[PDB]
Amino acid sequence: GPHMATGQDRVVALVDMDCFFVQVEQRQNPHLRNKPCAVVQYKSWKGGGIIAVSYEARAFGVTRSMWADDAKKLCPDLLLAQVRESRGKANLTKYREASVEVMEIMSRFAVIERASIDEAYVDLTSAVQERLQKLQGQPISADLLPSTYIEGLPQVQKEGMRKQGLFQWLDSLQIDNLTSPDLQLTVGAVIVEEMRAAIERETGFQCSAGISHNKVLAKLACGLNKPNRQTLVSHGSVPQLFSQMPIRKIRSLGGKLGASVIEILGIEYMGELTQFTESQLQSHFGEKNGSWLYAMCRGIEHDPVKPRQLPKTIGCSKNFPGKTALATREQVQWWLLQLAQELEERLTKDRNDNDRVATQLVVSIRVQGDKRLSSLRRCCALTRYDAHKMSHDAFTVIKNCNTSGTEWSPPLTMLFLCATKFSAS
DNA sequence: ATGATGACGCT
DNA sequence: AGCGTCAT
Ligand SMILES: Nc1ncnc2c1ncn2[C@@H]1O[C@H](COP(=O)(O)OP(=O)(O)OP(=O)(O)O)[C@@H](O)[C@H]1O
Ligand SMILES: [Ca+2]
Repeated sequence: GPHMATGQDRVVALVDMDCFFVQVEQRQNPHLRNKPCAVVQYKSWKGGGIIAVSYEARAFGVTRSMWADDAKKLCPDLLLAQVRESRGKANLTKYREASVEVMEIMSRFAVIERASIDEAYVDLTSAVQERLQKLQGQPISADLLPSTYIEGLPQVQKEGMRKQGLFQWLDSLQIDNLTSPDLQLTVGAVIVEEMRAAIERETGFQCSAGISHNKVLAKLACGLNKPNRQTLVSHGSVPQLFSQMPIRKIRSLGGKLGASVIEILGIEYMGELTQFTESQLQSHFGEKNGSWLYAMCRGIEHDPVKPRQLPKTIGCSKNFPGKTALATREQVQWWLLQLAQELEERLTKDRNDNDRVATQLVVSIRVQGDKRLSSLRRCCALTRYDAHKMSHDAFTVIKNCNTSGTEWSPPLTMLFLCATKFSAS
């Protein structure tokens, strides 16, 4: 009772750019704005692979991973923008640079953890404290939360429902209690409105966001009202929210562990986990996983927002599917050179921008036949940012994996070069 | 014939 | 070190 921690110590947000690559291409090309459109990678095989889809095109059933030729069957008017191709591979530089635009704005408000090219977590606890002292027990106006949903409220127009729930929420806040977790989340949402307004003003890009007490709840919250909206998930909203929430929706439970929770326990929803002891969960899923599940199904998680705005590794990969699999030594060598040249370009920019140098090169390949991501990984020293040296070193490291040949057997269906172990410079 | 990339866990 | 998992 009085000694059971409730996981309400922090205010955490997750910001997620809406259909990010589409927004980048729509900013650049106004003819794509407010249209069903998608971004496509490559072109020859079935019109290319769709990597991002505007919300107008999603209404027709267009999805990521679909072939553009197939997407045109669902949406004949679909407009397409093509990812840049350099040295025979997709080049995502435009989107990485757009991501930096957004991340740099977010960093003005708080310490961020880059979670992907277009997501970042925000630890707002200190900014909320400061903003709560600048307020003098002043009530928070609904005008300060013009795109916020309060999950679980109210308890026949979309915006009308949003305001009704927001009104119910604001009407019961303990405004004079500076330590009230619900009040802290509400101020957190005010700051996130300001952060999202600044992103849109300064880049043209819209995003969604979740505000809660931890990263898992903030990420879940973000997806509840997309696009261009933000959602506050309070501690008290967790029992009803989790009571019908498929386990797979919780971050890290979308794969084999989540499937085993469902199968071993015979449950479907996150809230059903509360009926097991911590020891029971640890017995089925291990000490770390069981302790994490025991707390998480109660809305409690302690994973910190890591102060990290830059990636820890810089990598370049390309798949070679079906008949395009690399089957000669000259082929393997040329593509390792192509990847190494793009990697050198990124590394040199990274050293100038971010005052660091990578010291290890990881080479990963996939062999025709294995359903895994990688068949083999080996490392070597990375001492000079030179594409010819890196590709020669990568070959030497993987040369012995060749059965016999001028020929390369079995053929390679993936090449991957990753620079790691950065040191300041 | 998805594809590109990145974090972190386990041993 | 090298492999497996999970994610955008
Ligand atoms: N299966 C995948 N393969 C490759 N890249 C992916 C994949 N899923 C996500 N990504 C990368 O993450 C970026 C953001 O993906 P996300 O799932 O957030 O979709 P989105 O296009 O931003 O739409 P939403 O509005 O739903 O967020 C994508 O542009 C892509 O670069
Ligand atoms: Ca996104």
